[PDB]
Amino acid sequence: EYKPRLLHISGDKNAKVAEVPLATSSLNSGDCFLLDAGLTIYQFNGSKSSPQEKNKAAEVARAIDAERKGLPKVEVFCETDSDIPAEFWKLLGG
Repeated sequence: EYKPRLLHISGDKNAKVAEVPLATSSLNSGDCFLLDAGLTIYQFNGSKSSPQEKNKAAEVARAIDAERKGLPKVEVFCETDSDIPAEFWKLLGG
């Protein structure tokens, strides 16, 4: 059971990213987010944010891209409206 993991990419103007506990409700729409689930991963990026988390997140997905070589499945998208596909929200929130 893979341990889902909640990586967060954001910080208004002080962009800061870091590991985080599960958080569907405490998520932060607008900034870029990354949940890791065994082999699959959803960089739930938030379109309400910008190049801060976006860059930081692209950097995080990057390091993970070089670590796993894309072996695992990833889904990145800095989306906002309807930014809640039951799949990811369910995986970590449902």
